Amino acid sequence: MKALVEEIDKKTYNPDIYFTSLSRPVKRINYSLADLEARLYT
Amino acid sequence: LNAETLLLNTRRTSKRSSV
Amino acid sequence: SRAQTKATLASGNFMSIVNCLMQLRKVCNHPNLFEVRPILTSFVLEHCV
Amino acid sequence: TDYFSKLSVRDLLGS
Amino acid sequence: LRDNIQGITKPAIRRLARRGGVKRISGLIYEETRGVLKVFLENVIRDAVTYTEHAKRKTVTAMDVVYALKRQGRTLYGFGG
Amino acid sequence: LRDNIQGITKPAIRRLARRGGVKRISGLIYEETRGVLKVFLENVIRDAVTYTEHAKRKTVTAMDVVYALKRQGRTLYGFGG
Amino acid sequence: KASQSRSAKAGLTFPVGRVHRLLRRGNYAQRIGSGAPVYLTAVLEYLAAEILELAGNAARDNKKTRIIPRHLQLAIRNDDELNKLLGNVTIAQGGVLPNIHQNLLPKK
Amino acid sequence: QSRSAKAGLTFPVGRVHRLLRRGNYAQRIGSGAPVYLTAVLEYLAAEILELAGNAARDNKKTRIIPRHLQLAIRNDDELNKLLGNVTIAQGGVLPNIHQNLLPKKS
Amino acid sequence: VLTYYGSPQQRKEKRKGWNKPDAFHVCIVSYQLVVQDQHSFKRKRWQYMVLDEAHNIKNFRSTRWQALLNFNTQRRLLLTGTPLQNNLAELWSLLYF
Amino acid sequence: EGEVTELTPEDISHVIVGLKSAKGTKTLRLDPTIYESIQREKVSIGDVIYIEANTGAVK
Amino acid sequence: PHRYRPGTVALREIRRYQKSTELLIRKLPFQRLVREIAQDFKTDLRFQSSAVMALQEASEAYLVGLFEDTNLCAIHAKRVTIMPKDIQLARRIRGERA
Amino acid sequence: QRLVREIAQDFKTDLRFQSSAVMALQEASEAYLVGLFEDTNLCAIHAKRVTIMPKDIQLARRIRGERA
Amino acid sequence: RKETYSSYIYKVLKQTHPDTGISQKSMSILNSFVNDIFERIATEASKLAAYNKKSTISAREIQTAVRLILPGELAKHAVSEGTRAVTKYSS
Amino acid sequence: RKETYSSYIYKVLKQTHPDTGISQKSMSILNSFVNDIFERIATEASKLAAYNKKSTISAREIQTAVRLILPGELAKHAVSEGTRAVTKYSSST
Repeated sequence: MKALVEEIDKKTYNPDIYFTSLSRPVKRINYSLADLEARLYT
Repeated sequence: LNAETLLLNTRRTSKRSSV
Repeated sequence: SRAQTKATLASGNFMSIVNCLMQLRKVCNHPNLFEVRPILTSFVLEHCV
Repeated sequence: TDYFSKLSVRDLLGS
Repeated sequence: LRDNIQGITKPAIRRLARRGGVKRISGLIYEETRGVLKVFLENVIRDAVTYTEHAKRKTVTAMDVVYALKRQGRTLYGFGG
Repeated sequence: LRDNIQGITKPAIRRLARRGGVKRISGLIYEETRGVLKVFLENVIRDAVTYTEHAKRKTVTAMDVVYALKRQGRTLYGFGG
Repeated sequence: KASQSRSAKAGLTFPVGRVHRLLRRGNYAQRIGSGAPVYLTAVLEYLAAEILELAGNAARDNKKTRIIPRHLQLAIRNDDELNKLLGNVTIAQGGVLPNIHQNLLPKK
Repeated sequence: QSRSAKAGLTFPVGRVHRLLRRGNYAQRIGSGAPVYLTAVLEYLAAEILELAGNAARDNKKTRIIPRHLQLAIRNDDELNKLLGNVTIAQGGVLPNIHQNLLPKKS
Repeated sequence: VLTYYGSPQQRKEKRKGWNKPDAFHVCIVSYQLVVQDQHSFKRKRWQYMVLDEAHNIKNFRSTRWQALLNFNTQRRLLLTGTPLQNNLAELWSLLYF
Repeated sequence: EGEVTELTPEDISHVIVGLKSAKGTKTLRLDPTIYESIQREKVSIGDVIYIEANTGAVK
Repeated sequence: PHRYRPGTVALREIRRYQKSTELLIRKLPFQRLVREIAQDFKTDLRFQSSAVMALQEASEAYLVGLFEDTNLCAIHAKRVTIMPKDIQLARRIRGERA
Repeated sequence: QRLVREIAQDFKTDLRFQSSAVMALQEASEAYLVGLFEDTNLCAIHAKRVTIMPKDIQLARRIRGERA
Repeated sequence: RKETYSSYIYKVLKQTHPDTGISQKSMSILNSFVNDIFERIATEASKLAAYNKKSTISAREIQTAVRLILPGELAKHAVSEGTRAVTKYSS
Repeated sequence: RKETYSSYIYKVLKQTHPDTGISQKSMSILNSFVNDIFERIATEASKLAAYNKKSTISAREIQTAVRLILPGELAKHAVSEGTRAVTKYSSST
């Protein structure tokens, strides 16, 4: 049901941040020289 | 042996300036 | 009782029997060596009905 | 030294 | 299995740096050095393991390590190959 | 042909460094850059010319340059390889 | 009479027969397994298709129909595994990916 | 008579030819290639060994050990340039201390 | 009597002066340090040598048995309680020593 | 089961307690009920404590 | 009691360890490490002592080379103690990190 | 082209070049120089200076190993 | 006569993106890249066989080589494609 | 059965320096560098032959491979000695 005892790491733990995460499948990357130029400018 | 034997001609010398 | 112990005895590997004897002696000398007396506590049900 | 080894495995165990 | 990478003792790293002639070492270097070392080993051992698989033998050999190093562009003398 | 080491000019070094994103430059950089370029060119040219002379040849072809660079480990694509 | 190329039998566009002949002429071994040239053709086709796809994506994002070396440099440098693969390779007139160190900017 | 003797080479020119033929480096090998390669290898060995021996004698030792061999190779800039990517087991490192690290004021 | 024991720095401090004639009359040392420090003891000449608790010697296959056998000595004495308890093989080993 | 080395409250708020054992050390986050148990057990820093996770009992 | 100043023993040991040739990383811990790594790559791969010794030699060479490069780098920043930034900078400039 | 002609003429008499060879030499030179410059930039950054100085290039070379 | 992969590169490109064109410079870059990577794989195979003292370069040798040269994910995709080609050949 | 260059290495060393010895570690290192340089030269010659479309490696192939691999001064003396050896062998006919 509910865990009365939890183990924590003082480096990773804080109440501020809770986080959890897991034809070739890969994330797309944008070759937009205009958008990159904007990024570096801003 | 000795330095003189090292200097003796009875050996294959090399001629490079560094050696 | 443990069948694997019996099998070990049957093996006749002198080392294995020596180890078994060592375990027996440990058990006789003080049970904490072989298995700490488990601290008994109530069974916990996952969720009430 | 044999003495202890002359007690065979079943001779140590007994019946 | 447990944690061997930490097992490489701090004195080991310290003496290695000592050979490098460095006067003083910041404490953080130890973790970074361990990371670098582990990465390197991972690559080399990967190559050695695939070489052993190619040989079909179950035992890795010094020849496999020599070929793995050579592929990385590092040449080792004295162990043959 | 004389003084062509100067022929590179400062502004060319400036533009090339600009490609490198350097925001601030020093006057001394130009001479050092010229020296580095000189030794690089000398090595590449010697390799290319020896590649040429093998073939009972007189004209250094782009093949000689590209394979000389390959022997220096610098790999270049797009010139008929 | 009629025949079908070994490439079509494998299902590859690259000339597997030409690969086989080039291997044989390269004298890399006294004996060449018939599976080697097909396997080479397959891997080569995969790599070619991948690089071409990346270049085409770069072209579309640039909004230019003709791949020029700029696009190839963009594709090769972007894909980090290819970038590490080809780190010693320079592409003619490829240029470089824009990159500015944060501390060089006045702010933002 | 051995081909090595006819050439006057210490290394086994015949074995070199055997290796080059078997080594599938090329379809054919001109008889001048093995003799040239053999002479080159012999020469290089001569210099490296001379340097190693000189280093050993420097130590006042007489058996070349990887320490002495490493010293020899690194002492020569061009041999270093050839072996710049070669690691010698038990080679050690050259004595290198930066002048800024020396104790006391200048 | 010199009691040769301790950590290596004090151990070598205790070594200091051992080569001088009549620096000491007898040295007593433990088998662990004999297997540790064999070079020091082997270099010196030890006249009459005694081994206590010779039953520890019993295995001729042990490295310490070999080391002890190599040690140059003018006379040897082996002391142990009741070795006869042991298998003949060990008795032969001791006699060979 | 541990000897206690730190006692910090997450502010009835969760408590943060450090524990060591012969093989090593660990820091734990315990529910407010366990915090009440520890407070009512007169645990000090440097005390040795036994926590059964199933029942949430502190001895 | 007499006591050397900070860095006197530094240089002393610098000299000492530069002179010596003996392998510096403890054999058994290294063997355990490599065995673990191999087990991660593939289970039940046997390693004879020669292989682990060779790999340990190679590792030492790579590490010492990195340390040399970082030592040269650090003093350029006018400092005498190396810091992680020196490690990452040297590795990146080597073209190992990128 | 003047520089490469001069260096080759010093190295060997009566050479000729392909135009494409000279163009490839220019391309390779520019690539190497941009790489060197970016390395120098990172070195100067590490020094905590924006003005690149010869020592920064020298350091880049050494870490690269062209003069180690 | 001279033969190059250029035509096959053009074919595969058209398969990938019908509406996209390609420059001669990019065509030559791709031809040089495929030639180079073929050479690299062939050398790796030769070296491996030499160590193993096997006279025949089989698909298996090339496969292991491909794992050596390519990054792990790219190597996996390459081996998968090669095995699929082998299966189709088996038909 | 196997073969090694250790014997010849010992011979040449003695001819340079009769009084100096070699341990197996150094001997194996020497064997290894000789092997590495031999492989390097042979692969360079194979490349240069294939590049000029020649099927037969030759004194020219090895000459030019040595030109490429060896540092210029070391190359010059290596080629000089190799030429001397080749010409004396040919004159032996």
